[PDB]
Amino acid sequence: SDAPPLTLEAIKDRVLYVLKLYDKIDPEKLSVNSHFMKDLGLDSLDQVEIIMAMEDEFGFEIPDIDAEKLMCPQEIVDYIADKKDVYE
Amino acid sequence: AFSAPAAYLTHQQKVLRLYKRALRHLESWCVHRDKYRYFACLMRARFDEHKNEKDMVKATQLLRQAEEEFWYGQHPQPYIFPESPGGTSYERYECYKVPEWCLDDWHPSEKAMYPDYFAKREQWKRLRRESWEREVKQLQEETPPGGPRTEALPPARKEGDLPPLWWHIVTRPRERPM
Amino acid sequence: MLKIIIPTTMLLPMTWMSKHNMIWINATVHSLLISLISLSLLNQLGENSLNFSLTFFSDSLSAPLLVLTTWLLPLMLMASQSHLSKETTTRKKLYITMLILLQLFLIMTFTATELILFYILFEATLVPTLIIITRWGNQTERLNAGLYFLFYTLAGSLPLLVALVYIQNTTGSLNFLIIHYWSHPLSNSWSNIFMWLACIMAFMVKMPLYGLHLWLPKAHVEAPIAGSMVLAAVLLKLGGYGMMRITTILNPLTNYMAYPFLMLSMWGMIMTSSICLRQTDLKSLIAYSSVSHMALVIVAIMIQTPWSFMGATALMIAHGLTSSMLFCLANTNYERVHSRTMILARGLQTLLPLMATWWLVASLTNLALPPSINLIGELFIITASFSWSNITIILMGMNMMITALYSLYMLITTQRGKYTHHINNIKPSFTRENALMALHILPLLLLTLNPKMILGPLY
Amino acid sequence: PTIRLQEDPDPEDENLYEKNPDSHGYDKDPIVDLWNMRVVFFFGFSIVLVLGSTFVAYLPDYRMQEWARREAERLVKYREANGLPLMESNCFDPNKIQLPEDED
Amino acid sequence: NVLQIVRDHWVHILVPVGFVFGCYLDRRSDEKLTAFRNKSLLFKRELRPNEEVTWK
Amino acid sequence: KRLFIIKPSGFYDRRFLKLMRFYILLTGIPVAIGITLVNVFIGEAELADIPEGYVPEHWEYFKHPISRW
Ligand SMILES: CCCCCCCCCCCCCCCCCC(=O)OC[C@H](COP(=O)([O-])OCC(O)COP(=O)([O-])OC[C@@H](COC(=O)CCCCCCCCCCCCCCCCC)OC(=O)CCCCCCCCCCCCCCCCC)OC(=O)CCCCCCCCCCCCCCCCC
Ligand SMILES: CCCCCCCCCCCCCCCCC[C@@H](O)O[C@H](CO[C@H](O)CCCCCCCCCCCCCCC)COP(=O)(O)OCC[N+](C)(C)C
Ligand SMILES: CCCCCCCCCCCCCCCCC[C@@H](O)O[C@H](CO[C@H](O)CCCCCCCCCCCCCCC)COP(=O)(O)OCC[N+](C)(C)C
Ligand SMILES: CCCCCCCC/C=C\CCCCCCCC(=O)O[C@H](COC(=O)CCCCCCC/C=C/CCCCCCCC)COP(=O)(O)OCCN
Ligand SMILES: CCCCCCCCCCCC(=O)SCCNC(=O)CCNC(=O)[C@H](O)C(C)(C)COP(=O)(O)O
Repeated sequence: SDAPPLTLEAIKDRVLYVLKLYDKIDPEKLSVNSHFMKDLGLDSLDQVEIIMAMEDEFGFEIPDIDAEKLMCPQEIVDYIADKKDVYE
Repeated sequence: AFSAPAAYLTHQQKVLRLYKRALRHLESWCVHRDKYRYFACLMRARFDEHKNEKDMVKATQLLRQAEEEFWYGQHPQPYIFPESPGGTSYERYECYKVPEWCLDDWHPSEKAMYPDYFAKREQWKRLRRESWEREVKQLQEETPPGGPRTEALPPARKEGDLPPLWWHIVTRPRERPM
Repeated sequence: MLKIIIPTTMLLPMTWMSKHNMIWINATVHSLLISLISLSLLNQLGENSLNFSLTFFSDSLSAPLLVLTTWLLPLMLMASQSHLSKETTTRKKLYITMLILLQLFLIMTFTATELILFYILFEATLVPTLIIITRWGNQTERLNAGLYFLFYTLAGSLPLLVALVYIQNTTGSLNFLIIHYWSHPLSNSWSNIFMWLACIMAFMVKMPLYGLHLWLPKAHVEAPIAGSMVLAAVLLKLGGYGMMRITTILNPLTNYMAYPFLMLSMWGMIMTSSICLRQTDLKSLIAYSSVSHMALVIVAIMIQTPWSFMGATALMIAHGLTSSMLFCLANTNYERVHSRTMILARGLQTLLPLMATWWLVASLTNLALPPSINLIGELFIITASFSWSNITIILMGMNMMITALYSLYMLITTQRGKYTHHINNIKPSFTRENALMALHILPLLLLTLNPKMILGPLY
Repeated sequence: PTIRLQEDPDPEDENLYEKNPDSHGYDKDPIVDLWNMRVVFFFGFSIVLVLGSTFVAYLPDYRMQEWARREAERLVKYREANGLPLMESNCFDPNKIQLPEDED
Repeated sequence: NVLQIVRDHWVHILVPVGFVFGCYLDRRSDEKLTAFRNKSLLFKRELRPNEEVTWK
Repeated sequence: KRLFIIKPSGFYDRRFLKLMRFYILLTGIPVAIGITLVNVFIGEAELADIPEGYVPEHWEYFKHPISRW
């Protein structure tokens, strides 16, 4: 058959993995609720690059109107879970 | 897709969208990962060259010139994600999506199978019928007299209230319904 | 021939003496029995026709049309009873009476030996159709449609009456056998030219010919389902049958009197096929497709070759069955959503798979897929036209391409894509509708095994 | 009244499946509906289609095609057994035709 | 037991009786066109020792 | 893990198909068996010359027994 169904824990772990592979973010400092603009001191271009990295990670495109408001890892996890119908 | 659009795009939003489009088309041109990374850092540097401009007129002219450059140098066959509006699997599973109201027309012999599912569906229908009037009342309360100004909807604010106009958002068939 | 006519008349007191809840059952059962009885007329002698008496005769051209009418009546009854459920008993009986009277006039029209009786019955068919359209039509445009349908027909038919009485005065008879055996050439004169026109224009407008076809979209769209069924399946074929009967005495004038009609028919079949590509109403598309098919039939009749008449007969039968099926298919969706707009209800294959199969088969027969009888008739007509002139193939191929285009366009628009979200009253298909589609489609496919039954006398 | 006339409101169409989950779409009365379906199916699919198609398929050869083939076989055998042409360009005998005597 | 069902279903004989009457009238109409019976040059025949007509 | 599949009702189309097949077979299986029995046991006629002084019936000019009947 095809790939096993995706889970919330896997989504969050993969999001944190991608963010910890980013150089402008301290691995120790980073948290699921860590704000990008406020806590990590990032700008809009870094957020765009993070969104593109998430799209490359999960193999699907996020529209620009929705990606504008993903300012913490938890929001990205919620968006991915709701789009792919992941409930547990 | 999920967010209500605004009346217009700011200069900042247009700038970020142009940045993302240029990066994606450069990745389409630069197939390999290392070369793409090199030219993407070069693009980021050229993009940050005018990061702190204060004259809006010259910033707008720079944006127009950048858009012209992108259009002339875009990839005629850019990479598209399969489920994206241009992908090879964009609307592949639309024929498998059946609306939930079709389950009411099922024969009683069909509903003899799957009894618990239909009991829970009855529970959901009672919930919707008992919440609809409160949803309408809340929408009437929280709306300016000259009609709504945007496509945004308010959340629930009371103890046992549900967000107005939720049935057709919660009861989406699926992304892979079969 | 009385063994067919008398039971059809008996259908009237039988339905007027039935209980309020048994009229549909009784009428359907006895209409099917009458169709079974009428099926026995297909045994044809070859050399000459079956001359039952002085008043009636049967031909290899008349028999398939008679069988088609007798078979169409029960399908009309099955299609009607859904939208007439709220009607009173007396009005339902009156509707069934209209249908029975139309059947009786049609069966008598196709068997008359003499042209004045044929004219009388061929005009008598007008009244029941007009009453049906103007009384049980749904919209307010049914009155204008009925006026168009009546006056377009009569303006052509009255000169035919004058020409027929003049011809009987000059020759001494109008009996078709005497007409055929004592045929003499028509000279090249203005009097003969106008006699030709008076003998031709009524059947031209009944086909209808392009340029005289404006009544057909109105009447076929604004009529109830049974009215549209009988208009498309049978009443259009009266013109073709009349042309085949009447052109026997028109030679050798037809050699050049047919040029404007051939030009009009070819270019207008192109025009109507193109029109079908941009249509917002589902019934109008079917009506215009009927116009194109009848234009091809007009060309076949005008060119006066045995292959042309064979193809014309086959195309008449096939078009009648296919158009009736398509009208019923459109009516099912209209009953679901109470609107004729094509893009209102989309993606119906997701909700109704078997009806989608019926739609696919009807669309395939409309585009004349081999080896269906539709393509048999169309190919015979195209070959006859090619013999007439090699340049006709350009227009024939263009018409084939456009026909496939709008047929598949209708199928894709109505059945494919995603369903309309807000429409939530699409119930599963009833047994009656599926049975009606099956009873339309199965004779079409069964006629492929025995094509000679519908090829006509020239076979 | 700001109204033009006293009219009944347009009623909603009633689903036959609501009172009869297996209703065949023929009638409101379940018994009449069932018997309508039965008579339609029996007198259409059982009587007309199958039996009528069999009757048409086994129609006697009144069109004289087998007879024509046998006659053609006899004529061809007789004609090439004697060296005669298989067919004449003249359908009728020239000896019973009396053309006009002078053509100029 | 049959009285009421006859009274409510007698309508089912009208069409078969019409069919029989039509066949009978067709035979009567055939009976009026016997002017050339056994008189055509193609089908003229010598009667069998017991038959009276070639067709009826 | 198993999930519910939302589908339109297939009971009615399946019932219509069963009814149509049932009636068609009910009427056409006896016809097929009868045709087979007639063909096997009462074959087609064979061509023969018309005997002297004999006139055949109209149905005796056809060879299939069903067509003759
Ligand atoms: C279904 C529901 C869903 C929707 C349905 C939609 C459809 C609705 C249909 C509506 C109703 C339609 C009605 C139509 C009526 C048609 C009647 C008709 O006209 O019949 C004509 C015809 C009857 O001919 P006839 O004029 O009576 O012939 C008289 C002859 O003079 C003399 O003949 P004979 O002396 O040779 O006698 C032969 C005899 C006896 O023959 C034999 O027994 C010998 C056979 C060989 C056996 C050798 C092996 C066995 C013995 C040895 C082994 C045991 C001992 C050794 C042990 C050794 C151990 C090691 O049996 C037969 O006669 C043949 C069978 C006839 C059956 C006819 C059935 C027609 C039914 C009509 C209604 C159908 C309604 C539908 C339901 C039908 C029922 C399911 O029947 C056929 O045409 C049969 C066709 C055979 C075809 C052969 C293969 C041809 C293939 C060519 C194409 C190649 C490409 C692939 C194509 C594939 C296509 C499939
Ligand atoms: C929208 C669709 C409506 C239906 C369409 C119906 C089509 C009707 C057209 C009829 C076809 C032709 C009619 C007669 C054939 C030839 C006509 C004429 O033009 O030919 C010449 C005729 O010469 C002159 O042209 C005379 C006719 C001129 C007067 C007619 C007016 C035409 C103007 C167009 C008006 C539109 C008519 C349709 C109204 C709707 C031939 O020269 P000649 O060999 O010497 O005469 C042959 C006749 N003889 C033997 C008796 C001597
Ligand atoms: C839904 C599930 C589908 C899957 C199941 C499919 C099962 C198999 C389907 C495929 C069957 C293929 C059958 C192929 C034909 C075999 C039988 C065929 O050979 O018989 C034909 C017989 O066909 C019929 O003759 C013609 C059909 C007649 C149709 C009349 C329909 C009844 C009237 C209904 C109303 C019509 C209204 C419109 C009329 C104008 C041809 O006869 P012919 O080869 O010569 O006979 C030679 C021997 N004879 C002459 C002695 C008999
Ligand atoms: C709804 C649209 C349909 C329109 C169809 C209308 C066209 C009908 C055809 C013409 C109608 C009149 C035909 C007259 C009946 C024919 C009888 C006949 O042949 O008699 C002629 C008489 O011929 C005429 O009188 C015809 C003159 C025309 C009278 C009315 C003219 C009206 C317009 C005519 C042209 C339009 C017809 C075609 C148009 C089709 C529709 C656009 C010769 O008789 P005699 O006097 O004995 O001559 C030999 C001995 N000397
Ligand atoms: C592969 C082919 C593609 C090639 C096409 C060409 C690509 C374009 C080349 C050059 C583009 C430019 O210089 S474009 C000129 C850029 N200059 C400005 O935008 C001035 C004002 N800056 C702001 O408003 C914000 O700081 C903002 C920058 C939006 C960040 O916002 P955040 O920090 O709040 O995220």
